[PDB]
Amino acid sequence: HLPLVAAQPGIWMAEKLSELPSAWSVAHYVELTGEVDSPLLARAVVAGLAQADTLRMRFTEDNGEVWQWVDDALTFELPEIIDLRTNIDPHGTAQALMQADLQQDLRVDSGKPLVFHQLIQVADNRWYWYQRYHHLLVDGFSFPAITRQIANIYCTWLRGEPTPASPFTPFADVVEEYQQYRESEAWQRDAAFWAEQRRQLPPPASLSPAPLPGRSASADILRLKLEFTDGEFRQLATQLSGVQRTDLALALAALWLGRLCNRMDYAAGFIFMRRLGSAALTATGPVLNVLPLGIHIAAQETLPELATRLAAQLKKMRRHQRYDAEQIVRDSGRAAGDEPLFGPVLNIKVFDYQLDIPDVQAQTHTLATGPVNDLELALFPDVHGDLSIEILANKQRYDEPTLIQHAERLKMLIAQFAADPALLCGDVDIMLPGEYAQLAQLNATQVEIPETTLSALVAEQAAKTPDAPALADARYLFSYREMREQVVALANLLRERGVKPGDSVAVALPRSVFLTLALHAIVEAGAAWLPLDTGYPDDRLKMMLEDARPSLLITTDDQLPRFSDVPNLTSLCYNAPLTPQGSAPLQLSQPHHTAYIIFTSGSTGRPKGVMVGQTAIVNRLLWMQNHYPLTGEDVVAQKTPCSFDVSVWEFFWPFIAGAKLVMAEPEAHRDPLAMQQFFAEYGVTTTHFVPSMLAAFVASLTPQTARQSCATLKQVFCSGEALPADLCREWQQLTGAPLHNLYGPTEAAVDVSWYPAFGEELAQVRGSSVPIGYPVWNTGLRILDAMMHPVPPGVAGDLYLTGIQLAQGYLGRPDLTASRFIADPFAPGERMYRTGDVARWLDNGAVEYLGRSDDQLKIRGQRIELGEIDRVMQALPDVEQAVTHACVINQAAATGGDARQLVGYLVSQSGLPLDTSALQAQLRETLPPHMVPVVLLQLPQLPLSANGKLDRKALPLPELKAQAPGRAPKAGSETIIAAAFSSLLGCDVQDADADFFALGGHSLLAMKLAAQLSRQVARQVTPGQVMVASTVAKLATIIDAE
Ligand SMILES: *P(=O)(O)OCC(C)(C)[C@@H](O)C(=O)NCCC(=O)NCCS[C@@H](CS(=O)(=O)NC[C@H]1O[C@@H](n2cnc3c(N)ncnc32)[C@H](O)[C@@H]1O)[C@@H](N)CO
Repeated sequence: HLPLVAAQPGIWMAEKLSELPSAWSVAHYVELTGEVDSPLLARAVVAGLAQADTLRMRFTEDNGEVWQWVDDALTFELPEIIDLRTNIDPHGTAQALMQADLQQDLRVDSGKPLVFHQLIQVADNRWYWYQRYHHLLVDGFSFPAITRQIANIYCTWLRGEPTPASPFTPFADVVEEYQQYRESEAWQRDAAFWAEQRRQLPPPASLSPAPLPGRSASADILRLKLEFTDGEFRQLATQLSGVQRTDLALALAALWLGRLCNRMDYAAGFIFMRRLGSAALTATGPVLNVLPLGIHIAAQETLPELATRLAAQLKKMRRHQRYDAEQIVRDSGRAAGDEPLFGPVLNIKVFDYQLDIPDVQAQTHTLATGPVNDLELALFPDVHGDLSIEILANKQRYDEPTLIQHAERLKMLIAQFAADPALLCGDVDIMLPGEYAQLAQLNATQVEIPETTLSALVAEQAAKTPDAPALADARYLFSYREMREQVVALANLLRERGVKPGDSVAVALPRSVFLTLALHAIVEAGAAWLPLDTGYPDDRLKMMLEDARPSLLITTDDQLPRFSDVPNLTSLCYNAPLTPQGSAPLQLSQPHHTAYIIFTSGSTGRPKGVMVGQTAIVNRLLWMQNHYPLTGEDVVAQKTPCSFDVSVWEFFWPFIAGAKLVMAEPEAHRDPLAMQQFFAEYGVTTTHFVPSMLAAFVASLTPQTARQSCATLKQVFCSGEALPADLCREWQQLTGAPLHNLYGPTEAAVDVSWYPAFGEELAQVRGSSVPIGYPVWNTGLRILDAMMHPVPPGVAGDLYLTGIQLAQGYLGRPDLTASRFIADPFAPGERMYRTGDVARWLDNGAVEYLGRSDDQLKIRGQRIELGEIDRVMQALPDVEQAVTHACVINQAAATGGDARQLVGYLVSQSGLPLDTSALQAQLRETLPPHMVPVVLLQLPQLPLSANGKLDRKALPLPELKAQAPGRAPKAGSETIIAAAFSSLLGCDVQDADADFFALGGHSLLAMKLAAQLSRQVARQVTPGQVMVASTVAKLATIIDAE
């Protein structure tokens, strides 16, 4: 007969998507104490339930439409009394009988009845009266009213008086109220208001770092209840007495949640009961609206200013409360399980209701309030000045003990405002005593080290072990003495061509023993080396050389025709040993010199060079040799490309300990089969992987091949991406070789924190990723909120780094240096590096990585600034706008590791169609290859959220079906290869010009392809050949070559 109204349409969609038996059935019991006429109260329950028209409501699926009608024909249960008294000993057997009622399938569709009562005690001078309703029939405001009426009927009968009349308005009058309201000018006014609220609304925020669930949250929750006995709230309200008590508790709760969210602007929910003023006041159905409230903490405001602007908005919201929140959702693009508009939910309405049966005490006890997806906070400031609260919390996102600590923080804020009502919102602190002390000991990493040099340490160790093998590759082997002879000769040669202390020397060499010699010789001259990836395009190397102004480029003879264009550069070809002339040190390098300059992607469109002090890298390497000692039975794998800071400890750490360093062949760092042959062939004990590569390498193994190639490993390090716990566990199962997690941006000296990723320590990680852990020597980790206060354990903050390991700064960019190397407010005169990483302290002191606060990404461990690509794309002709976006194009390629690929979105200035294939060709002239987007898509306009910012979630993925098919694949290699693409990409490939990377392949997936093709033909095909020949037709011609 009638449509679902008010809270029902929201409650309906919410259960359709729920995946639990009774997430939407409210239930509770009342604890009656004394003599009770149970058969009469049974009778009273029946008469009471008849007076609530909404309890006989029946529903039907009207081909999508949903309709309700009250069955005046339905007759009610008499409740069953249960004699469980002098039976089983516990009265928790009754609590089991109640808890068991809610494990049934009580959803509408189950066809079970939606209301249930029964009487239990069974007369132990006490009684448990149990009640459950589906939340489509009842608010938290009407079921205590229904109970009171059953108790009124009961009490009346005892007096010998006729059954009381119903106090209940028909719920139908409510339907008319909204059916008349939805067809009214106030609907158009209310829609317009909430649409402005959406444009201005801050994003959701939660104390849990995990993303907010839009569906299927548990109706079993934590239900904390806390009373504040300190009376500092009493002294607070009376010391202001302009705020309206409730307003004060709200503003405190807003400061408290903002501090736990690490947000100064966030969206929370607020509960309007919608009873007064409505025909619903006396109806029994659910009329209840949780509405979005935009919280804006202002650091410069006082606490009553916060209360005032909040109440102003709550007043304004109250005027428009009739607009169902559910309607706001579909007004926004979001629909059906999409991310919520707010996280926490604030509330003032009561926690219990009373019953006055004569000579009988009654106590309600709540069992199911309904699901809470995140966290909900009820505030009760009494007229007598005490304060109490009730926290409801998702059982998957929180636990009781930490919630108690946070609430004690809420007592601390109250105590702090009690002592200073003029206290600003920004000067308040939620650090418990002894928490700040505990973070002190964690940063107490002071280890006194003498002033020294790489060149010093290397020379000192070659004096100890002249004849121990030091440096080898396929073609050469050098003792520590023979090594120092070649270092000192090249360093003398470098001075003959002008390299002086303080200079830069750029290095563009293939991987051999001579790469290492070149670096040791440069530091020996007192210069700093600058590594060039010759895989970068010509135009980009010109930038780095023009910016760093190196005195000298060391290269090979066939590479310098690329550099004939650079003006005023001097080159040296180095690819064979020099006549020795002793091994004495030159003693030219000094602790304040720069040791090296590694460039990194920079937001402005132009890479920036990070300059690292000689002392900062000495600290890093002496610390490693204390924490993971090497002994010269060790063999270290030079596997990492020289343009990534990780290579530095590979180039230098073995030689300060006496161990051997062995060079891998070129391109072997990206071919997991080649690494297996490498490690076994040289008996490697020590090496490094990026987590994405560890994954590809694990995937290349079985236990037997693991025992054959990794048998010699003793120490493996991992860094540059979040290290997932389960990956470490697969590694432990294959090799038993200890594995360690290291963290650090280039702007400190390679790594500032460590953590064990094996053994007992790994067996304790309950999280998805391994902690980044603990500071190295002379290094501190600061985790600070947006106001640069320190954050307590468990709360997300911005990570800052301190100590001697900090970089000298950005090459030639004193503004960017000032931006990121900021003054440490906790150590005046000292700097502190702003990482851009978000992180939190775990309860054992270790730090957990959580994400970035900016547009920097680690695609497969390699650092990219989406801004760099954006600005380069916008410089292309007829490109007005350009947005780079990282995404997983093809879920079948997410075998493991980071599977993201870069996608450019372009809007043309002219509005004409753009030659995206030519534009992407052009980008390969400017950008390093891993920074060219694999797909460029042109859009008529960029998709925008309600606030006007970019809506990446609306950005269309690339189609796996090209609209312009090419030649079908020819018999032979092309047919094979097509098939292999299909095997790994998960779609049929019948196009010879299909692009492995455009179809969602990535370099880790290329490593699996190369192995598979190398089986399906006798000949080898390298993963590097899949990079170059991106397509079927190109990849075929490479293996058909005769
Ligand atoms: P395909 O051709 O697309 O890929 C093929 C392969 C995998 C072979 C290719 O991707 C490859 O050769 N990759 C090697 C990547 C690599 O070695 N990268 C440099 C190491 S990271 C560097 C610091 S950094 O500034 O570049 N970025 C630091 C930054 O990264 C995050 N981070 C580092 N360590 C972390 C841990 N342990 N957990 C969580 N996050 C971590 C942070 O965001 C940090 O600011 C080195 N200092 C790192 O050791």
